[PDB]
Amino acid sequence: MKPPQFTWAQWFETQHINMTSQQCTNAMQVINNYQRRCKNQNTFLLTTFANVVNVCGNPNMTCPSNKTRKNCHHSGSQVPLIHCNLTTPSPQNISNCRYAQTPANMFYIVACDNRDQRRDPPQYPVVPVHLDRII
Ligand SMILES: Nc1ncnc2c1ncn2[C@@H]1O[C@H](COP(=O)(O)O)[C@@H](OP(=O)(O)O)[C@H]1O
Repeated sequence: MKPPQFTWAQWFETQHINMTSQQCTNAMQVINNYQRRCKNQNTFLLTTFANVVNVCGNPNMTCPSNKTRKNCHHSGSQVPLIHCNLTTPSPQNISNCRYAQTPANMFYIVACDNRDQRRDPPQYPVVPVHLDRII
């Protein structure tokens, strides 16, 4: 469930890397305005896109969320992150949704795949496409 204009990697960046505001309520409006619904929970990793791509270079492991998937990778190091949790839902007016922010330092497991041949930049052949877990 991502808008059509984004590749999975670009959506991953929009959802878990580019926190447009350190405040969850404002940061979430971007995600919410794009997916036409106020996401209940969402984690922003306080790290760089380049850092996550390199974690994609770590050993493949089974995805905690999906036992049938082997495209996940463990960060190896803990990173600061912000977890946004929906506090005030408005299915009729998304921009009105309010969130809480919960700071933490944890590991992350990301699923990575080959880039979108047509739309993802050639600079990164392998890109994160999903944030499986924060441990
Ligand atoms: N092992 C895996 N490899 C690639 N994509 C996966 C995956 N496990 C789950 N996904 C999906 O990739 C998308 C990434 O979003 P998130 O980072 O929010 O999970 C989600 O789908 P939808 O966005 O189609 O629901 C998610 O469910």
